[PDB]
Amino acid sequence: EDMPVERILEAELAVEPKTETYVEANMGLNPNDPVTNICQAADKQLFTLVEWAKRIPHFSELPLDDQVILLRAGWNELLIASFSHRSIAVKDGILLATGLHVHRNSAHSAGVGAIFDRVLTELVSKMRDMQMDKTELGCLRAIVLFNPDSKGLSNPAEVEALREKVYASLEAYCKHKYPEQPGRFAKLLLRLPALRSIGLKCLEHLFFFKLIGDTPIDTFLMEMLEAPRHKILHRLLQE
Amino acid sequence: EDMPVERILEAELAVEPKTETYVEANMGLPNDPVTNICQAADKQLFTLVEWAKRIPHFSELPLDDQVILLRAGWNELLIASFSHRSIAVKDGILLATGLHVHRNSAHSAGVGAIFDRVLTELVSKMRDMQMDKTELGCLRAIVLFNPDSKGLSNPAEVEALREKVYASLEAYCKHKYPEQPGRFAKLLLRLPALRSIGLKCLEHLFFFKLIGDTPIDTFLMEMLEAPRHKILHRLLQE
Amino acid sequence: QGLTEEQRMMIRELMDAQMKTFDTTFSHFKNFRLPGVSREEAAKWSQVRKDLCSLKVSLQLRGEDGSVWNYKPPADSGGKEIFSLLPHMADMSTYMFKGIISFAKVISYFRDLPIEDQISLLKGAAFELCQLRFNTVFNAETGTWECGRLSYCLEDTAGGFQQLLLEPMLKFHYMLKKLQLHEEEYVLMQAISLFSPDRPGVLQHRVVDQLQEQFAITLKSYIECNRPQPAHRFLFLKIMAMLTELRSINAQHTQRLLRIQDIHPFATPLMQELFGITSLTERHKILHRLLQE
Amino acid sequence: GVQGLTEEQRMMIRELMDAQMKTFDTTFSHFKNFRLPGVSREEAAKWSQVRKDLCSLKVSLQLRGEDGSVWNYKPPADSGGKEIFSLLPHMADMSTYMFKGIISFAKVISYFRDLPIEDQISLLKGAAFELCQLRFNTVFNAETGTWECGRLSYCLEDTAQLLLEPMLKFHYMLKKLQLHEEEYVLMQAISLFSPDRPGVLQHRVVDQLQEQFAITLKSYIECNRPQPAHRFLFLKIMAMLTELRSINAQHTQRLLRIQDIHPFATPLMQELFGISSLTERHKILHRLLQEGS
Ligand SMILES: CCOP(=O)(OCC)C(=Cc1cc(C(C)(C)C)c(O)c(C(C)(C)C)c1)P(=O)(OCC)OCC
Ligand SMILES: CCOP(=O)(OCC)C(=Cc1cc(C(C)(C)C)c(O)c(C(C)(C)C)c1)P(=O)(OCC)OCC
Repeated sequence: EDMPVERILEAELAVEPKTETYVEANMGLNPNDPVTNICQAADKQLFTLVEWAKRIPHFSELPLDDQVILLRAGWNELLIASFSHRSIAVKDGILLATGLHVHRNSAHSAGVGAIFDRVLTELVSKMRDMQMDKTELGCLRAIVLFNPDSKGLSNPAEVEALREKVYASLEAYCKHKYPEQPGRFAKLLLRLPALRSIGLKCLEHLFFFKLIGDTPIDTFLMEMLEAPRHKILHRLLQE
Repeated sequence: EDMPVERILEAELAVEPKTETYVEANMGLPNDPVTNICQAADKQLFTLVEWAKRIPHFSELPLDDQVILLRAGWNELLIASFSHRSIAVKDGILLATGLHVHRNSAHSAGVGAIFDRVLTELVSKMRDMQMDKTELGCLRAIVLFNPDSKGLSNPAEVEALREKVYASLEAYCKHKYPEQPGRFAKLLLRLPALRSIGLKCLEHLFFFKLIGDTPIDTFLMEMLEAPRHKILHRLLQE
Repeated sequence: QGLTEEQRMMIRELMDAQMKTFDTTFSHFKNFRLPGVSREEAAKWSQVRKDLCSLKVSLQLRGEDGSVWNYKPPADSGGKEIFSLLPHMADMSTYMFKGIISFAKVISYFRDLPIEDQISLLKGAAFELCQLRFNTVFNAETGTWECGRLSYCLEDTAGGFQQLLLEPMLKFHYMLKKLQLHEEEYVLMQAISLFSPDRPGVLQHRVVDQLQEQFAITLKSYIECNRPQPAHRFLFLKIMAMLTELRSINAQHTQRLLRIQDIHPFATPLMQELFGITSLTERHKILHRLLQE
Repeated sequence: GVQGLTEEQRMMIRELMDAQMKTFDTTFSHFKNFRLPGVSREEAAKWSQVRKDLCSLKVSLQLRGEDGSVWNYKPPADSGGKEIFSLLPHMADMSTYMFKGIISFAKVISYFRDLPIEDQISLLKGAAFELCQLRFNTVFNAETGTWECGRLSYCLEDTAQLLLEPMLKFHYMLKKLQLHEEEYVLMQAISLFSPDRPGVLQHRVVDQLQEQFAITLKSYIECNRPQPAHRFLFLKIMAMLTELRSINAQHTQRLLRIQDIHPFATPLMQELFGISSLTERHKILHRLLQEGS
């Protein structure tokens, strides 16, 4: 009632379009530089992520630098889960929000094989098997977003509160919408440490490719891999 | 001028008589003396209290300050006094009971080493430097006025009084003995020698008191027991 | 209470494995060593210093009599000193891990799981488990790990306000001990963490997956039942936060350990195995030995 | 404070000073490889006495590393026996280091090595402990109550004023005197050349030596440092040399009691306290007193 689970869904649908019909009809069952492309989707989706966050209730009435802290801390996993949930539409690889479809050859020959396969077996293959609904996705992310254990928050006792309201709302929804699946709400949250462990192995790759320097990294993605000055994020949140 | 070196001599003379004429004329050049020594000790303890009362300002100290001083000092104050009497005789030591003890009656009584120690460390040195009596009453007034004794109401008064004795003995020892320039020091040099002997004496008194086969009188017994002291506490207010 | 028999009989199997392999007093911890009586190689040391700096502790060690020994570590400088608390730490590890490879080894589900995946599973949860156990002996008020006779107290930058929270490894323990969990809740986090499906190398992924799920609902409902209702409502969420933060703390630790080992080979062959320092049953020779006799 | 004594009095002071510095390391740098504490009745009144000796005589031991580490030790309070002989094998090693630093202090004294060997032994036996305490008072601190002995730092344990213990009261009273180092070495000569000690054959020689040192000391204070509020200082020092023999006596009875129950004394220590010529009986002292290597 204060964090309407429907308001969360509106946010997800506003920043993520439908599964494309080519993907629906052909992708499923029954070389341009993978990494550059992956970092290009990352930068692209970072602008999207700010727009998504502003639609998630009460986020935008936080102190401005709290929103920065929350977003900077969780942007990594908010984007990994979002792309993992798109990829359940396809059979085998990952679908970036640029439309690009990556394989376990384009990933193995790129050195990102292990993380690639991990995301397949742990996020995609499990979001698919339990058929992860978008409202659940939008709530898990709101949870990942509202992390009060992040350093510098003016009032973690609201980010805590707002995380609690998502928790209560997602719990009510998960009960309502899936009674036949009783432990479903706790199987979603179980993906969080799986997300984190995968989320950090990606920064562990993003930094390794940032250091080699032979991987183009756009402005917003650069700002995220850079210790706080942040011009872009801080600007967007006021608009 | 506030601790007159003559008032100290008055005290020593008032409690110690002249050397006996038999001793002066013939002396110089049994089956347990230990009882007799103890007997002499108890006798001298009454003398010691009358002595200290004549020493200036000692009687104006807090009543229990006088007790603490006399109690901490009695053992060496008696050893000083009997070591000084014994320079009159040729050998051994002379107790205030007149009894002359030898290092055969001392060796066969167990108190050999300590007795010979008093001889060669106290008697043999008070003699060779010709220790006069005024210096005795001053050294004893120093041993008495020990401010490093537990319980003193005002340790800096006992401190001040030992200083006034130190000052007066200093002035005297210069006046009376100019040709002997370091006399005042070798006097004080006897103090640690007196302590090391004194503590060896209690180490004997307590050993014979333990055996029980050594008669010990009231005051000597009142000195060897822990704080209590009623005799001592009574004598001072008289 | 308010559980299924299978659920309550799985907590019982953990609490069993716990006390059977977790000596709260560390009595059999013995013979452990103590701190006795380029431009790139500099950037390495520069970072290695920043690891151990926020992690400085006194080593209050008690003897049977009541004699208390106490080791106050040096202050930050160059050269090899924090390395000194390190062979002590290395030996504390070999005792902690041994009691971890026995916690798992005596768990029935873990027994049934094939060796190679048992090996894989431990390697991912090894460090994650030690902290879960060490939090059982942590005191937030005094900031020490009361490991029986041995204590590890937190040094004070400006003791007025710590902000040792700036070190995630510490903040975890303060965040965790704040929740005030029961022994069942603690041992349930240990199995959720031990039976994590995303550990590198796990072959029979489905079994471990469904297992972690089982331990999850069990922990979810222990809190719904045993703890009061509009009071401990947002627990499990808080516990889940900790299990997530554990993946970071494990992440931090491993890269940390790698760097220190690189400039100072100090790893027990056990440490090497658990943290992969230079077929899977053949590669892990000694971890192989500890399981199956 | 202008100075001026006889040439003889001047050479004898510096004879001690360049014997003191020659044999006393104020940092105890060469003191290592020593032992350290672990990381049937009605006669037992004898045991009650031993515990009474030590229960006023408590110290916090502390070792500094060259780094910045502080391996601090605090003493166990008493409820039984054997816990009390904690630092005892350590102190036994300390003294063995102090005493040969004492033996050598005298070994280089010209007057001392002129005395026959069977007289050097006798002088050392009765002065060993005396000499130790005066050396330790140099390194003693008042407003902390600790003997800062280089890397070692024996502190103090408040209970209630353990000035009820004369041993402690000595070090406190001797320290408020603020003695010059020239005075400390004269108290040592005075203590070392005391003719009353059991065994002194050459009594007249040693007696004369003491008096010389004594007047030299008084004259030092008299015409050096004589801020005329510095009278009575020879008296205060004399009162301390006197108290040093109560302390010597009472701690010899102490040592005897302890060794009686628990034997720990080093073959040196036994010779220095009695635990037929002397050289046959004090063969380790005999060897240390003929030694030139
Ligand atoms: C991070 C510091 O915290 P801590 O003192 O306390 C946390 C409980 C500690 C954690 C720890 C453990 C290891 C081992 C186990 C692999 C040896 C490390 O190599 C490191 C560093 C940081 C040096 C890389 C830290 P503890 O677990 O040491 C155990 C061996 O602490 C307990 C004494
Ligand atoms: C560091 C300075 O202290 P310190 O040298 O002088 C006394 C202040 C001292 C040393 C010491 C040494 C010995 C040995 C070496 C002969 C065994 C003793 O037998 C004794 C006692 C007093 C027990 C008889 C004391 P501390 O350990 O004595 C024990 C009480 O002093 C600590 C208060």
